[PDB]
Amino acid sequence: DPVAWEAGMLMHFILRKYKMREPIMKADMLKVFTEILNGASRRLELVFGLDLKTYTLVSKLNWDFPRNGLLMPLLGVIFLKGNSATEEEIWKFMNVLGAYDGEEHLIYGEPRKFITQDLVQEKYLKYEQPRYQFLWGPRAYAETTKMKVLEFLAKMNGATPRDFPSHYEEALRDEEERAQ
Amino acid sequence: QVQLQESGGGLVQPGGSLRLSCAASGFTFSTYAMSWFRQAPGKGLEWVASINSSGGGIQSYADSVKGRFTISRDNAKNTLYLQMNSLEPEDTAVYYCAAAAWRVGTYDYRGQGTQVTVSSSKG
Repeated sequence: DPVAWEAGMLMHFILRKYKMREPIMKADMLKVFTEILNGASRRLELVFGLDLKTYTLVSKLNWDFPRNGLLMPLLGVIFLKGNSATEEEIWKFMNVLGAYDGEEHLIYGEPRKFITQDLVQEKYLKYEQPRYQFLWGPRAYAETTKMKVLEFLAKMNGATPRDFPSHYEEALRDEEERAQ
Repeated sequence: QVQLQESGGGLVQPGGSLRLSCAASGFTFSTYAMSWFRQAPGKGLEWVASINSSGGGIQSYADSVKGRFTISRDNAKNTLYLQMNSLEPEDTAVYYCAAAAWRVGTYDYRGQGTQVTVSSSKG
């Protein structure tokens, strides 16, 4: 699937251009199609909250916890693999975002310290065991739902929550349990 | 339009109790998960507690407060409550009330806060 990887590289390029005080025009990223730029735009709009793809980027927040933008994706993949994800699967997910162990990510910083310490200290995640796995934290259970995280998890690599039968059923049951 | 108004702060002797309230207007209160944060003198913002929407049956607390603070909500009054028992001087801080955003890990609205000072008049 070279075109998804192409959109990912274009997204990395647009992120580098956005963080630094550098402009972003179509001809600039042409040499470095419409499906690929639309994919880069969807990735920027969902993972980082960057709307427009000469272009002009407009953001959403990013009392600002920009790195916490990573949280709902993670809570998604954990919910995708039942309710607990292997650390290897988590790192595989972090890779397509461009975040690598011991690497200073452009926005997240070093990802291991952020996801096994910060998000754990904040009760958003749990990181337990010589193999480790990630699970939802109590803050996650309190501040979002299985249905909202399923909506997010489907919005990328999917379309609707109904495409996941068992997951949509579990989110319905979770909504019924919460209403009590 | 939207407003979160915190109230109930003041001086309190250690080991005593205090109820903080947060009145919410301009949005559907019952829809948002709510949180209490606090900022101590010369320290950063610290998450205190969180409670879910749609029944409020899921509470979460920081370890510093787990056995002593109690978050609750009245949807009919659009009000959030933080009950603080067995208070300690560490609990001296400005306390803020904040509505959790749909993108979990961020927040849409926050109040102006109320000051809670835990100190003894003689001790």
